[PDB]
Amino acid sequence: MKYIQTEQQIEVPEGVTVSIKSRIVKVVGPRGTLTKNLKHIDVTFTKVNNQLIKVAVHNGGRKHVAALRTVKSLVDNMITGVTKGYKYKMRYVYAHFPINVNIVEKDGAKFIEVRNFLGDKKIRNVPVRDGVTIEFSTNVKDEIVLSGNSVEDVSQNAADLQQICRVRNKDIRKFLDGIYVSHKGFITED
RNA sequence: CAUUGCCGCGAAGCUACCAUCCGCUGGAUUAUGGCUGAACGCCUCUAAGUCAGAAUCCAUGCUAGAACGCGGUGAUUUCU
Ligand SMILES: [Mg+2]
Ligand SMILES: [Mg+2]
Ligand SMILES: [Mg+2]
Ligand SMILES: [Mg+2]
Ligand SMILES: [Mg+2]
Ligand SMILES: [Mg+2]
Ligand SMILES: [Mg+2]
Ligand SMILES: [Mg+2]
Ligand SMILES: [Mg+2]
Ligand SMILES: [Mg+2]
Ligand SMILES: [Mg+2]
Ligand SMILES: [Mg+2]
Ligand SMILES: [Mg+2]
Ligand SMILES: [Mg+2]
Ligand SMILES: [Mg+2]
Repeated sequence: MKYIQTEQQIEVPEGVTVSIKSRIVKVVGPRGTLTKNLKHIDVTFTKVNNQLIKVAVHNGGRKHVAALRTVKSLVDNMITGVTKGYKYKMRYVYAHFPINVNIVEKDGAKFIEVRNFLGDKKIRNVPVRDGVTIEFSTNVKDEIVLSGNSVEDVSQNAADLQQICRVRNKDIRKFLDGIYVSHKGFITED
């Protein structure tokens, strides 16, 4: 159809500074800073009143309009991550062999290492990405908490830890053993 | 001499899964599973973006070296 003008609102809270040179977005709030290259979308950012940023598509088809709300969600995730952060909580699900998840140093490269997953002799290793903080819960058993500003990094590192512990050659409606995301929320939220 | 007369052993050379030795590790992916995430206020692996991933592919490595692809370097002729 080629809609003439489609436009999304982006609400900036008070402690957040957003600098958008051409389509490279830098979001600087209290937790730190984040940058996203958006030069694959062809949208137009503008600033209204230092708390509101419009993003708009002009003469855009159905898919080009679809990518605009995606752009709004990406910049909102940047703002939410540098204001509140993200916190993904995973649980260890096992039947007989207790999954042993430790965090270890190998040449300064900060690995999560998983032992005894279904009684395996194979040590699994998931590198902690930059920004992601790993800690282990107290008073909640079998809980590993991945935290950070970047929801991309926290979610992908939690997904790496889930995919590294998938069951081979067994009925997986019965062999449920694994590490699973149980909670997605924020670092500092109430 | 017997068209290497025949028989035993026989160095050398050649040779045998009939003897030994040796046969590399990185990147990008397919299927598939995912992440973030709209379209479609929800959802969704997908549309933009993105992670992992096969005896695959491309490298590394191994063979040849364009006789019309190239480089560097040594010497370049008289009592002729
Ligand atoms: Mg599997
Ligand atoms: Mg079976
Ligand atoms: Mg005679
Ligand atoms: Mg005769
Ligand atoms: Mg004789
Ligand atoms: Mg005889
Ligand atoms: Mg031979
Ligand atoms: Mg090699
Ligand atoms: Mg895929
Ligand atoms: Mg996709
Ligand atoms: Mg895509
Ligand atoms: Mg994205
Ligand atoms: Mg990959
Ligand atoms: Mg030649
Ligand atoms: Mg020369």
